[PDB]
Amino acid sequence: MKRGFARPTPEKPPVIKPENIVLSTPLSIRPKLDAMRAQFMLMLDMLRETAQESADSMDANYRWFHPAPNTLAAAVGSPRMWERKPDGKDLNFGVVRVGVGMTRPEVTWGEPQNMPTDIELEPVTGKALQEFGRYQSVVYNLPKMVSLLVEPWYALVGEREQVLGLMRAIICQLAFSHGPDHVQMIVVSSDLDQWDWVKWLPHFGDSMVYTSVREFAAEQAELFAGRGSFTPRHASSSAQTPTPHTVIIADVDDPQWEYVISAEGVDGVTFFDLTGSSMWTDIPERKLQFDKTGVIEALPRDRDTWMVIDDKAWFFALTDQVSIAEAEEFAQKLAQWRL
Amino acid sequence: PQAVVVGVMAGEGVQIGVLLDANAPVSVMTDPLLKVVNSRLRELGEAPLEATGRGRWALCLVDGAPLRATQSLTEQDVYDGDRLWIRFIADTERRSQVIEH
Amino acid sequence: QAVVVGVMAGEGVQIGVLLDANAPVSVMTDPLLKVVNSRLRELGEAPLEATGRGRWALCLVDGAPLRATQSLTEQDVYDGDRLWIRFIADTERRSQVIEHISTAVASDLSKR
Repeated sequence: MKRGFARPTPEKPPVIKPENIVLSTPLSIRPKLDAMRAQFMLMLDMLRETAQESADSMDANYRWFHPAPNTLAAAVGSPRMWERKPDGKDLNFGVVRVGVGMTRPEVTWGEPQNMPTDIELEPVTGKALQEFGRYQSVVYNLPKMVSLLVEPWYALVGEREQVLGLMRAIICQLAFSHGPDHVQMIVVSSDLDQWDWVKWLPHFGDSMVYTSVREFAAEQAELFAGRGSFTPRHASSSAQTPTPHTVIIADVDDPQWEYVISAEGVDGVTFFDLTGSSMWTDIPERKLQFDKTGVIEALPRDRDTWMVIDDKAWFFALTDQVSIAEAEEFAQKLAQWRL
Repeated sequence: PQAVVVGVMAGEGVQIGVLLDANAPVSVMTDPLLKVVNSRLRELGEAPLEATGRGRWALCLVDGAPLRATQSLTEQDVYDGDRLWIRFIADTERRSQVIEH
Repeated sequence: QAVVVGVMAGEGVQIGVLLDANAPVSVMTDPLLKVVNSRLRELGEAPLEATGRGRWALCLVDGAPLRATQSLTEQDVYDGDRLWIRFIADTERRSQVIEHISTAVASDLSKR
């Protein structure tokens, strides 16, 4: 028996403020020239203060949408729960916090006009304007994210304590931030002794932890085979896709998985391979690799469109992760609530 | 030895004497504990305890330092006659700030 | 109708159980003690056992026993709550006395 819960109109999010900024054009090559140099430095600091303020608006905005996973339980009752909406305007539907890392500020810098030729640039302002662009072009420690709607699957490759650390952090972020009518979740696994805590959560219900692919094929695949192949969407597209997104977790290493994977999936689904089987791990655009320290690497993706910008894999996120105990503690608190 | 009696402080100062399970780990208790202090303050005519933004609930010593969430209340040096505090501790995660010079 | 709780048992084993919604606590506290005992042996724990005049009943985390005559739905129990099974000897007497002082000064007086 469950408590009712009606969701309000959302609380207003902290607004992000853009900044279109045109840089300090360098000095071109005694008591006079220091005054020229010293003025150039001080104009630069005032751009820095313009940058720092715009960066603070972005920190407030992203944390307000994607909290740290341990804070989620205390929040559980509040109208911040089950807040996210599918209807086109909400950019954060299908987006899940996987850790912390780098992101590119909402400043948009204009190149200094009349740039002196390489031999004509002055030494002090030259290096100063160069480092400013190198470091102030990124803001450290923001919540890094994955989109369900962008790729058919995400291979998780690493030792078990790490892969299962990440996967439970993902599961409860979805569970806190997205309602049961918008996200449904399935496990196929042999280590049922890891998926016991999942008893409680309502998102693991249906209108559902399974032991092997032959079993999943009969109950779940009879539904999920029914149509399609993957088709990368975006926020505006989100209005059209039918309401429950499925996340499916494959943990068994069965060869019977070849049918859905070589067929390029289905729409309405997203797989995480926890095993590292070769059928999943052959596409770098779709692979998350774990260092022993839990640092994940993947191909770089665009902040605004998630489209891939490069074919070399690079730093992505420092993983945050929850134990079986903490998951079940969160899981029971949520089990209390219904529509 | 199966239970220990301790006083729990709640918001702005009510103490309630409680007899706890001495060997379950503390994180198993702090949620249902909050239910009881609230039920009692509501009848007594006080204003209940509530969360603000981002943070977590902790059960701490009167010194404020929280107890390890995974260990047993007997495994921690908490005896019959001690007292405890149920408290909200805020989230400290925020962006990093870099200055080049 | 049903509700689900963590029923704690000996030395802090978390167990989860399925209980009825509307039948009162007294009419179930006997049979529930079997299934907690039936499981306890499979973990290799001793079943619940104590001596002296008294009984077993269900409790909240502060030692308070529930009302023996009412639904868990008449008390406020809902899915995912936690409860204790406990030995209530004849000697048992409880304080039930609450006092008001600034929580800010007690904590600080420990070091002031």
